[PDB]
Amino acid sequence: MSKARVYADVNVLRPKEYWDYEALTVQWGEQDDYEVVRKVGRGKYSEVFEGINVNNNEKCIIKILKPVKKKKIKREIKILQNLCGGPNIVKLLDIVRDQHSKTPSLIFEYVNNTDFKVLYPTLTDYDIRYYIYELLKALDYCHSQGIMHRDVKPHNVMIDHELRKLRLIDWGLAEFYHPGKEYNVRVASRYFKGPELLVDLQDYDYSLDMWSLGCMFAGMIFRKEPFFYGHDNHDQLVKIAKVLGTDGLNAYLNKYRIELDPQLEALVGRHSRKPWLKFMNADNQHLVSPEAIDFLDKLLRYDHQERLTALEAMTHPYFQQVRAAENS
Ligand SMILES: c1ccc(Nc2nc(Nc3ccccc3)n3nccc3n2)cc1
Repeated sequence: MSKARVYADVNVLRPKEYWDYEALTVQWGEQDDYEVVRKVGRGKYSEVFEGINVNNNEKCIIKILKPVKKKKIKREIKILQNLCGGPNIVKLLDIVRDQHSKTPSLIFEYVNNTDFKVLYPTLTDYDIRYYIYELLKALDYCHSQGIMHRDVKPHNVMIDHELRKLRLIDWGLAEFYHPGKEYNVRVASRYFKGPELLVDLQDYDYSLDMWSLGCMFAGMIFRKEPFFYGHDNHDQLVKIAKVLGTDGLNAYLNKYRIELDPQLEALVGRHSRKPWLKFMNADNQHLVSPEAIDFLDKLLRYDHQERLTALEAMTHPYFQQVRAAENS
Protein backbone atom coordinates (compact mmCIF):
# COMPACT_ATOMS: atom_id res chain seq x y z
CA MET A 1 0.00 0.00 0.00
CA SER A 2 2.35 2.73 -1.24
CA LYS A 3 1.60 6.44 -1.01
CA ALA A 4 3.45 9.72 -1.53
CA ARG A 5 5.39 10.97 1.49
CA VAL A 6 4.52 14.58 0.57
CA TYR A 7 1.64 16.45 -1.09
CA ALA A 8 -0.36 13.23 -0.72
CA ASP A 9 -3.61 15.09 0.07
CA VAL A 10 -3.42 17.91 -2.49
CA ASN A 11 -6.20 16.62 -4.74
CA VAL A 12 -8.10 15.29 -1.72
CA LEU A 13 -8.44 18.85 -0.44
CA ARG A 14 -9.19 20.59 -3.74
CA PRO A 15 -12.61 20.84 -5.48
CA LYS A 16 -13.40 17.88 -7.73
CA GLU A 17 -13.34 20.31 -10.66
CA TYR A 18 -9.60 20.88 -10.16
CA TRP A 19 -8.67 17.26 -10.92
CA ASP A 20 -11.76 15.94 -12.72
CA TYR A 21 -10.33 16.54 -16.21
CA GLU A 22 -13.05 14.46 -17.91
CA ALA A 23 -15.66 17.10 -16.99
CA LEU A 24 -13.67 19.77 -18.82
CA THR A 25 -15.51 21.56 -21.62
CA VAL A 26 -12.84 22.86 -23.99
CA GLN A 27 -13.32 26.45 -25.16
CA TRP A 28 -11.76 26.43 -28.64
CA GLY A 29 -9.91 29.55 -29.77
CA GLU A 30 -9.26 30.73 -33.32
CA GLN A 31 -7.32 28.42 -35.63
CA ASP A 32 -6.26 31.26 -37.96
CA ASP A 33 -4.71 33.35 -35.19
CA TYR A 34 -1.64 31.13 -35.37
CA GLU A 35 0.54 30.28 -38.37
CA VAL A 36 3.30 27.73 -38.82
CA VAL A 37 6.77 29.14 -39.38
CA ARG A 38 8.93 26.01 -39.22
CA LYS A 39 8.90 22.49 -37.82
CA VAL A 40 11.12 22.24 -34.75
CA GLY A 41 10.15 18.94 -33.16
CA ARG A 42 8.20 15.71 -33.48
CA GLY A 43 7.12 12.71 -31.43
CA LYS A 44 4.70 9.79 -31.49
CA TYR A 45 1.89 11.94 -30.08
CA SER A 46 2.44 15.21 -31.93
CA GLU A 47 4.37 17.50 -34.28
CA VAL A 48 5.78 20.78 -32.99
CA PHE A 49 6.36 23.98 -34.98
CA GLU A 50 7.69 27.44 -34.22
CA GLY A 51 4.79 29.73 -35.01
CA ILE A 52 3.60 33.30 -35.05
CA ASN A 53 0.54 34.89 -33.46
CA VAL A 54 -0.82 36.82 -36.45
CA ASN A 55 -2.44 39.31 -34.07
CA ASN A 56 0.54 40.48 -31.99
CA ASN A 57 3.22 39.08 -34.33
CA GLU A 58 5.05 37.49 -31.40
CA LYS A 59 6.56 34.00 -31.54
CA CYS A 60 4.76 30.91 -30.23
CA ILE A 61 4.90 27.12 -30.27
CA ILE A 62 2.29 25.17 -32.19
CA LYS A 63 1.88 21.62 -30.98
CA ILE A 64 -0.33 19.77 -33.45
CA LEU A 65 -1.70 16.64 -31.78
CA LYS A 66 -1.86 13.28 -33.52
CA PRO A 67 -5.10 11.23 -33.26
CA VAL A 68 -5.80 10.43 -29.61
CA LYS A 69 -8.70 9.75 -27.21
CA LYS A 70 -10.74 12.75 -26.09
CA LYS A 71 -9.97 11.81 -22.49
CA LYS A 72 -6.21 12.12 -22.89
CA ILE A 73 -6.39 15.54 -24.56
CA LYS A 74 -8.61 17.00 -21.83
CA ARG A 75 -6.11 15.65 -19.31
CA GLU A 76 -3.13 17.49 -20.79
CA ILE A 77 -5.20 20.67 -21.14
CA LYS A 78 -6.51 20.58 -17.58
CA ILE A 79 -3.03 19.97 -16.24
CA LEU A 80 -1.59 22.80 -18.35
CA GLN A 81 -4.26 25.19 -17.12
CA ASN A 82 -3.69 24.16 -13.49
CA LEU A 83 0.07 24.66 -13.77
CA CYS A 84 0.07 27.79 -15.96
CA GLY A 85 2.19 30.41 -14.22
CA GLY A 86 4.30 28.08 -12.10
CA PRO A 87 8.14 28.17 -11.89
CA ASN A 88 9.59 27.03 -15.22
CA ILE A 89 6.31 25.47 -16.39
CA VAL A 90 5.64 25.77 -20.13
CA LYS A 91 2.80 28.28 -20.63
CA LEU A 92 -0.34 27.19 -22.50
CA LEU A 93 -1.66 30.27 -24.33
CA ASP A 94 -4.46 28.89 -26.53
CA ILE A 95 -6.23 25.77 -27.82
CA VAL A 96 -7.51 25.43 -31.40
CA ARG A 97 -8.76 22.80 -33.83
CA ASP A 98 -9.07 22.28 -37.56
CA GLN A 99 -12.79 22.45 -38.38
CA HIS A 100 -12.76 19.72 -41.07
CA SER A 101 -10.36 17.13 -39.58
CA LYS A 102 -10.83 18.22 -35.96
CA THR A 103 -7.07 18.05 -35.63
CA PRO A 104 -6.33 19.94 -32.38
CA SER A 105 -3.42 22.30 -31.75
CA LEU A 106 -2.12 23.65 -28.44
CA ILE A 107 -0.48 27.08 -28.50
CA PHE A 108 2.44 27.71 -26.12
CA GLU A 109 4.65 30.69 -25.30
CA TYR A 110 7.88 30.39 -27.31
CA VAL A 111 11.19 29.06 -26.01
CA ASN A 112 14.35 29.08 -28.09
CA ASN A 113 15.76 25.68 -27.14
CA THR A 114 19.12 24.13 -28.00
CA ASP A 115 19.19 20.39 -28.76
CA PHE A 116 20.53 18.68 -25.62
CA LYS A 117 22.79 16.41 -27.66
CA VAL A 118 24.82 19.51 -28.55
CA LEU A 119 24.16 21.70 -25.50
CA TYR A 120 24.96 19.31 -22.61
CA PRO A 121 28.56 18.59 -23.70
CA THR A 122 29.36 22.30 -23.34
CA LEU A 123 27.61 22.90 -20.00
CA THR A 124 30.03 23.78 -17.20
CA ASP A 125 29.93 22.28 -13.71
CA TYR A 126 27.98 25.31 -12.52
CA ASP A 127 25.62 25.20 -15.50
CA ILE A 128 24.59 21.69 -14.57
CA ARG A 129 23.79 22.73 -10.99
CA TYR A 130 21.92 25.80 -12.17
CA TYR A 131 19.75 24.03 -14.76
CA ILE A 132 19.07 20.93 -12.64
CA TYR A 133 18.04 23.34 -9.86
CA GLU A 134 15.65 25.18 -12.21
CA LEU A 135 14.16 21.89 -13.39
CA LEU A 136 13.72 21.06 -9.69
CA LYS A 137 11.60 24.17 -9.15
CA ALA A 138 9.28 22.91 -11.87
CA LEU A 139 8.95 19.45 -10.32
CA ASP A 140 8.39 20.63 -6.74
CA TYR A 141 5.80 23.01 -8.12
CA CYS A 142 3.81 20.49 -10.14
CA HIS A 143 4.05 17.96 -7.31
CA SER A 144 2.77 20.59 -4.84
CA GLN A 145 -0.20 20.96 -7.19
CA GLY A 146 -0.90 17.23 -7.06
CA ILE A 147 0.52 16.40 -10.49
CA MET A 148 3.16 13.92 -11.69
CA HIS A 149 4.88 14.75 -15.00
CA ARG A 150 5.71 11.09 -15.72
CA ASP A 151 7.98 11.76 -18.71
CA VAL A 152 10.95 13.74 -17.42
CA LYS A 153 13.85 13.59 -19.89
CA PRO A 154 16.20 15.99 -21.79
CA HIS A 155 13.79 16.26 -24.74
CA ASN A 156 11.07 17.63 -22.46
CA VAL A 157 13.32 20.21 -20.88
CA MET A 158 13.57 23.27 -23.11
CA ILE A 159 16.69 25.30 -22.46
CA ASP A 160 17.52 28.72 -23.88
CA HIS A 161 21.22 28.67 -23.01
CA GLU A 162 21.68 32.29 -24.06
CA LEU A 163 19.04 33.61 -21.66
CA ARG A 164 19.60 30.72 -19.22
CA LYS A 165 15.83 30.08 -19.21
CA LEU A 166 14.34 26.63 -18.60
CA ARG A 167 10.90 25.16 -19.24
CA LEU A 168 9.49 21.73 -18.47
CA ILE A 169 7.31 20.74 -21.43
CA ASP A 170 5.03 18.05 -22.85
CA TRP A 171 2.60 17.19 -20.09
CA GLY A 172 0.89 14.73 -22.43
CA LEU A 173 1.73 11.86 -20.08
CA ALA A 174 1.23 13.77 -16.82
CA GLU A 175 -1.46 12.69 -14.33
CA PHE A 176 -3.09 13.84 -11.07
CA TYR A 177 -1.94 12.01 -7.93
CA HIS A 178 -4.55 10.22 -5.81
CA PRO A 179 -3.54 8.20 -2.71
CA GLY A 180 -3.72 4.47 -3.43
CA LYS A 181 -4.63 4.87 -7.10
CA GLU A 182 -3.16 2.28 -9.45
CA TYR A 183 -1.72 3.96 -12.54
CA ASN A 184 -0.59 2.61 -15.91
CA VAL A 185 3.13 1.79 -15.86
CA ARG A 186 3.41 2.47 -19.58
CA VAL A 187 4.62 6.04 -19.10
CA ALA A 188 7.90 7.97 -19.40
CA SER A 189 10.58 7.02 -21.92
CA ARG A 190 12.46 3.75 -21.42
CA TYR A 191 15.84 5.22 -20.38
CA PHE A 192 14.15 7.24 -17.68
CA LYS A 193 11.64 4.64 -16.48
CA GLY A 194 11.99 4.05 -12.76
CA PRO A 195 12.12 0.54 -11.19
CA GLU A 196 8.50 0.87 -10.13
CA LEU A 197 7.41 0.95 -13.77
CA LEU A 198 9.77 -1.84 -14.75
CA VAL A 199 8.52 -4.22 -12.03
CA ASP A 200 4.82 -3.29 -12.41
CA LEU A 201 4.34 -1.41 -9.14
CA GLN A 202 1.24 0.60 -10.10
CA ASP A 203 0.64 2.65 -6.97
CA TYR A 204 3.52 5.03 -7.68
CA ASP A 205 3.74 8.78 -7.12
CA TYR A 206 5.69 12.02 -7.61
CA SER A 207 8.86 10.04 -6.76
CA LEU A 208 8.77 8.48 -10.23
CA ASP A 209 9.86 11.88 -11.61
CA MET A 210 12.82 12.01 -9.23
CA TRP A 211 14.25 8.76 -10.61
CA SER A 212 13.93 10.23 -14.12
CA LEU A 213 15.63 13.45 -12.98
CA GLY A 214 18.34 11.27 -11.45
CA CYS A 215 18.89 9.55 -14.81
CA MET A 216 19.25 12.94 -16.50
CA PHE A 217 21.61 14.16 -13.81
CA ALA A 218 23.79 11.05 -14.02
CA GLY A 219 24.01 11.41 -17.79
CA MET A 220 25.14 15.02 -17.46
CA ILE A 221 27.89 14.58 -14.86
CA PHE A 222 29.21 11.30 -16.26
CA ARG A 223 28.80 12.57 -19.82
CA LYS A 224 26.96 9.43 -20.85
CA GLU A 225 23.78 9.77 -22.89
CA PRO A 226 21.72 7.97 -21.80
CA PHE A 227 23.05 6.71 -18.48
CA PHE A 228 20.98 3.50 -18.39
CA TYR A 229 21.02 2.33 -22.02
CA GLY A 230 18.53 -0.53 -22.31
CA HIS A 231 16.95 -1.93 -25.48
CA ASP A 232 13.51 -2.90 -24.15
CA ASN A 233 11.72 -2.75 -20.80
CA HIS A 234 13.27 -6.00 -19.59
CA ASP A 235 16.79 -4.93 -20.56
CA GLN A 236 16.20 -1.50 -19.02
CA LEU A 237 15.82 -3.14 -15.60
CA VAL A 238 18.91 -5.29 -16.22
CA LYS A 239 21.11 -2.26 -16.94
CA ILE A 240 19.92 -0.71 -13.69
CA ALA A 241 20.58 -3.94 -11.77
CA LYS A 242 24.17 -4.23 -13.00
CA VAL A 243 24.79 -0.80 -11.49
CA LEU A 244 22.82 -0.54 -8.25
CA GLY A 245 23.19 -4.24 -7.49
CA THR A 246 20.63 -7.01 -7.14
CA ASP A 247 20.48 -7.04 -3.34
CA GLY A 248 18.83 -3.63 -3.40
CA LEU A 249 16.44 -4.92 -6.04
CA ASN A 250 15.53 -8.04 -4.08
CA ALA A 251 15.06 -5.95 -0.93
CA TYR A 252 12.80 -3.62 -2.93
CA LEU A 253 10.76 -6.48 -4.37
CA ASN A 254 10.27 -8.01 -0.94
CA LYS A 255 9.26 -4.74 0.72
CA TYR A 256 6.40 -4.27 -1.76
CA ARG A 257 5.72 -8.02 -1.98
CA ILE A 258 6.37 -8.05 -5.72
CA GLU A 259 7.28 -11.10 -7.80
CA LEU A 260 9.38 -10.60 -10.91
CA ASP A 261 8.34 -12.34 -14.14
CA PRO A 262 10.33 -15.62 -14.35
CA GLN A 263 11.86 -14.45 -17.63
CA LEU A 264 12.78 -11.01 -16.28
CA GLU A 265 14.14 -12.53 -13.07
CA ALA A 266 16.31 -14.74 -15.28
CA LEU A 267 17.68 -11.87 -17.36
CA VAL A 268 18.40 -9.72 -14.30
CA GLY A 269 20.50 -12.49 -12.79
CA ARG A 270 22.70 -11.43 -9.87
CA HIS A 271 25.00 -8.40 -9.71
CA SER A 272 27.01 -6.58 -7.07
CA ARG A 273 26.57 -2.85 -6.56
CA LYS A 274 28.94 -0.69 -8.61
CA PRO A 275 30.34 2.44 -6.86
CA TRP A 276 29.42 5.67 -8.65
CA LEU A 277 33.11 6.56 -8.98
CA LYS A 278 33.80 3.61 -11.29
CA PHE A 279 31.99 5.70 -13.90
CA MET A 280 34.42 8.61 -13.68
CA ASN A 281 36.94 9.23 -16.46
CA ALA A 282 39.05 12.04 -17.96
CA ASP A 283 35.94 13.27 -19.81
CA ASN A 284 33.80 13.74 -16.69
CA GLN A 285 36.36 14.22 -13.93
CA HIS A 286 35.61 17.95 -13.89
CA LEU A 287 31.96 17.19 -13.04
CA VAL A 288 31.91 14.22 -10.65
CA SER A 289 32.65 16.06 -7.38
CA PRO A 290 31.71 14.37 -4.06
CA GLU A 291 28.59 16.55 -3.66
CA ALA A 292 27.42 15.40 -7.10
CA ILE A 293 27.80 11.74 -6.16
CA ASP A 294 26.07 12.13 -2.79
CA PHE A 295 23.21 13.93 -4.52
CA LEU A 296 22.86 11.43 -7.38
CA ASP A 297 23.05 8.57 -4.91
CA LYS A 298 20.00 9.85 -3.04
CA LEU A 299 17.99 10.07 -6.25
CA LEU A 300 18.74 6.73 -7.87
CA ARG A 301 17.26 4.41 -5.22
CA TYR A 302 15.16 1.36 -6.13
CA ASP A 303 12.65 2.20 -3.42
CA HIS A 304 10.75 5.22 -4.69
CA GLN A 305 9.95 6.08 -1.06
CA GLU A 306 13.65 6.44 -0.29
CA ARG A 307 14.36 9.01 -3.01
CA LEU A 308 14.67 12.68 -2.14
CA THR A 309 11.60 14.79 -2.81
CA ALA A 310 11.95 17.72 -5.23
CA LEU A 311 11.93 20.09 -2.25
CA GLU A 312 14.68 18.13 -0.46
CA ALA A 313 16.78 17.91 -3.63
CA MET A 314 16.78 21.70 -3.95
CA THR A 315 18.21 22.12 -0.45
CA HIS A 316 21.05 19.64 -0.98
CA PRO A 317 24.44 21.36 -0.45
CA TYR A 318 25.28 20.46 -4.05
CA PHE A 319 23.12 23.45 -5.05
CA GLN A 320 24.41 25.74 -2.29
CA GLN A 321 25.99 28.26 -4.70
CA VAL A 322 22.95 28.35 -6.98
CA ARG A 323 20.79 29.16 -3.96
CA ALA A 324 23.24 31.80 -2.72
CA ALA A 325 23.26 33.55 -6.10
CA GLU A 326 19.48 33.46 -6.21
CA ASN A 327 19.19 34.99 -2.73
CA SER A 328 21.38 37.94 -3.70
C1 LIG B 1 11.51 18.25 -29.74
C2 LIG B 1 11.80 19.61 -29.89
C3 LIG B 1 10.84 20.55 -29.52
C4 LIG B 1 9.60 20.18 -29.01
N1 LIG B 1 8.64 21.07 -28.64
C5 LIG B 1 8.86 22.32 -28.14
N2 LIG B 1 9.87 23.04 -28.60
C6 LIG B 1 10.07 24.26 -28.11
N3 LIG B 1 11.10 25.02 -28.58
C7 LIG B 1 12.00 24.64 -29.52
C8 LIG B 1 12.42 25.58 -30.46
C9 LIG B 1 13.39 25.24 -31.40
C10 LIG B 1 13.94 23.95 -31.43
C11 LIG B 1 13.51 23.00 -30.51
C12 LIG B 1 12.54 23.35 -29.57
N4 LIG B 1 9.25 24.74 -27.18
N5 LIG B 1 9.22 25.95 -26.54
C13 LIG B 1 8.19 26.00 -25.66
C14 LIG B 1 7.51 24.77 -25.73
C15 LIG B 1 8.22 23.98 -26.72
N6 LIG B 1 8.02 22.75 -27.21
C16 LIG B 1 9.31 18.82 -28.88
C17 LIG B 1 10.26 17.87 -29.24
